[PDB]
Amino acid sequence: YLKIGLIKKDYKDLTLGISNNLLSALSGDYDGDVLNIIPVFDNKMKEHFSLLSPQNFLVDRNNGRFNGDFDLQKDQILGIFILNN
Amino acid sequence: MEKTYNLNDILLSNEYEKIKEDIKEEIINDMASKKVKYSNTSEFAKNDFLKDEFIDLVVDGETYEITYGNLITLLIVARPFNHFKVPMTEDLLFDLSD
Amino acid sequence: YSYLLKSYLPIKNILDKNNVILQLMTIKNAKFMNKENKEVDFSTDHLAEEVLDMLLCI
Amino acid sequence: MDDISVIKNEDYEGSHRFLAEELLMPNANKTDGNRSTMFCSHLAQAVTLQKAEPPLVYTNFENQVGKYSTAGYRKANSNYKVIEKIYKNDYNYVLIVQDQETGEYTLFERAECEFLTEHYGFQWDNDKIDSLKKDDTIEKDTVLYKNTCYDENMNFGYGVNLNAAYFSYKNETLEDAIVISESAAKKLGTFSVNKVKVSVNTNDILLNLYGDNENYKGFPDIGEHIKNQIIASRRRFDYNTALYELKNLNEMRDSDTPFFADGKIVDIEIFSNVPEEELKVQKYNEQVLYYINKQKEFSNNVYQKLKKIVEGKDNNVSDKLLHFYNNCKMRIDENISYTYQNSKFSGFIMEFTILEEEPLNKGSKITGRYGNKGVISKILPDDQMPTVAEGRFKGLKADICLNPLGVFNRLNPSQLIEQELNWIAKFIRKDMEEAGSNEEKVSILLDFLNRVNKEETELMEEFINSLNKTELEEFLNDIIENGIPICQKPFFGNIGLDELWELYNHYDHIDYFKCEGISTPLIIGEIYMVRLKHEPHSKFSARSTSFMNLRGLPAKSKNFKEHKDLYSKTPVRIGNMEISNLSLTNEMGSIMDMLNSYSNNETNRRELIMQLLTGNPFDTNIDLSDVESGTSKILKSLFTCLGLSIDDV
Repeated sequence: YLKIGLIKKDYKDLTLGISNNLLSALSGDYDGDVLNIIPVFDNKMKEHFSLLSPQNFLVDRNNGRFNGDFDLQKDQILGIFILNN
Repeated sequence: MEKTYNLNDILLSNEYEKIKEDIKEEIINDMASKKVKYSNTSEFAKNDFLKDEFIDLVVDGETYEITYGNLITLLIVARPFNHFKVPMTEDLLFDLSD
Repeated sequence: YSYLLKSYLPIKNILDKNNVILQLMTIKNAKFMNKENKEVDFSTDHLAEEVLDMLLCI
Repeated sequence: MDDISVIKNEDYEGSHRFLAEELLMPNANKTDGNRSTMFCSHLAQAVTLQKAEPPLVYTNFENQVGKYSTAGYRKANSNYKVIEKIYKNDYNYVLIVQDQETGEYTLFERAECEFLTEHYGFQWDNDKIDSLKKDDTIEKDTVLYKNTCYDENMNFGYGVNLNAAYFSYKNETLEDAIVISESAAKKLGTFSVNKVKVSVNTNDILLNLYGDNENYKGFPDIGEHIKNQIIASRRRFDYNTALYELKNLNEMRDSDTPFFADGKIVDIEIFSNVPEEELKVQKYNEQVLYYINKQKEFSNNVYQKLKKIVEGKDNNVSDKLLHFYNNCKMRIDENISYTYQNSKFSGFIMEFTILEEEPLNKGSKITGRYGNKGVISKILPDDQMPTVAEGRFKGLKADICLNPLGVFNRLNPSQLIEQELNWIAKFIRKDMEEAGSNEEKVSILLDFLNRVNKEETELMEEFINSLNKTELEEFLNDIIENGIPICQKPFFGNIGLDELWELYNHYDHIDYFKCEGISTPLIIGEIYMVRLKHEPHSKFSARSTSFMNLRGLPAKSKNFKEHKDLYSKTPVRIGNMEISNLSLTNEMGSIMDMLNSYSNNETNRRELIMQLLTGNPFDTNIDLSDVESGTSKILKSLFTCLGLSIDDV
């Protein structure tokens, strides 16, 4: 359950700009495969489907701990490692 | 780099965001200015970056020696204490290198 | 009517020659009785003026 | 097992008979099988490039592939003499020729573009056939028209050569993504051709989308370009609605049917079953009458001019020429009737060929020759990219930047090899430029080549010795600026790790480039890049409300194929697994409301559309009815016919 924050200003550009940390939860990569978008209109439906928001998936349901799928990807890991070590 | 930083004071102050950004800008500009040298041997070359330099951090009245990049990462990871106005607790600390 | 035909000029070649819808509407005069069972009579020229002005006011 | 024991390495020595597609891949010895399979698929997924260049690092088997593929060039196998030239359009004409040896008569047609399927096609270089006039001579081997993939000397290149670097650009290269400069984006542009048919009947009339008050044109002329992305629009004409709807025929109305396409017209063909006199009456279809008369005049010309050739008993006419003459004679013959899909059509049918140049966009896929697939993440200004500011190579910028994380894990070392060889080639070219003696230049070049591929060194020695001094100077200069060709055959003759070790230890001066603002000294070098067919326009779809099926449930329509719609408007399916995943939210009522309002129930759909159309735009709260869904009705009827009825306990 995601939120639109920007409308792209170019008619030629037709690509959903998704955050990198979202890749692991989707179990997907930038191979060009198409993702499906279903807009949610009703406010009650918004509060009901908010359980699929990234915040609710931050807590890994197996261990009750932080989900590593929403943590840093390997490139971000390289950056942070260079910075701190 | 100011050699000493007070963690809880930066976290509670309303100047926390600009301090984080200033540290970030200093680190990235210094990295852009310098060039990395590879010895390709057991010995390691003398590469001096702003991230590698050590600093002293005052947390709950105790001094911990950490790197500058460790400091900026710790400030990023310590957003809850600026949001809730609660002092940083020493048990909520770890090895930022690992 | 000429100013109106200038706007309808493209369709005049085929469609208007078979039937002028504007003139067909203008010429149609049917019996008119009010709900109070009272009939009315009016000249075709006044109706034609108002029909032209209605088609122009669009 | 021991079956593989039959494979003898000695038998396949100096042999490339086992390689097929892989022949176009340099250093195929070093790439893994998976990346090679990806390359074989990419060769099919490749698109024609307007600025195609021969590969800097090549296998020399590429020109053979270009020659034996017959779809790009045309060769007049025998010696011919141009009998005549007749013009259908300024972009399309026809050449009637005669074999000087056999005496048979044959035909050659020209056009600006060729269409393969869907929106895929390419432009032509018709300069050789356009130079030909009446009574000219065509030789036994002559390229009458060629694709952009082939250059002037028939060298074949399926992609461009781009300066690349392995770099992490603001995490925009995560997984596998490419950031490319605008200047490099210009070189990665392709053609898009579409054959769109608009059918007009006596009921519908065209709209004056193109032109002024004096000139009525419903569709662009041959040379004109498309405006507002609409080839034409048609209105159904009925005498009851004619008084108000037919007025203002120049502007669009909600009742009109529009047809979408973008580019430049290059050929229009109109097939009319209407009597020509009625078209002469109609002003709105005057342009159709003009093009109809143009086609009829072209056919009259071909009849008048080729009757003697076709009907001469002591003459031989090719079957193509005979069929062409017969078709034109049928078109000029009286009582001719055209059928589409085995059905006599009312009115006429217009077929447009539209050609445009589509450039590189975000989401478009470009790959190398070693299975290195990539999706263009950002197209950035060429200044806002790694620039080197140390040494002789100052001012050089990276055309593309690739992900460096898992280059080893992908088991494709040939990428790095090609980059390294073009990188050292840069230094060789600079050393050549600094020298003022031509002999010194050829000495440096032969040294580097002998270090890489010895056979190319011998061939270049022969080629240089055969050249005139002015031709040798041109050769040297263009090599200095454009680049040096290096040959790395796929399996035998490639440069291994030890050869690169020798090359790196000999040229002691060569070292990593230090770039502005970047701490890590990196290497930039030219590698080959090809463009894949998959693109953001390929699978884009956006449906709000579209045609409903006979069962009252949403379903796809052929409108996008007929160019009646701009985007697909194709409905997504919510799978059973998707329902299971959505069931994580225990609000089954909201999921059922979603499915009912979007698909199953008509009343809920109408209510949703009305709430969104009128009310508060920023706060949308809907109340839905509990009327049974149409899917439930279909289920009830089917089970009733079975003899069973589901009833709640």
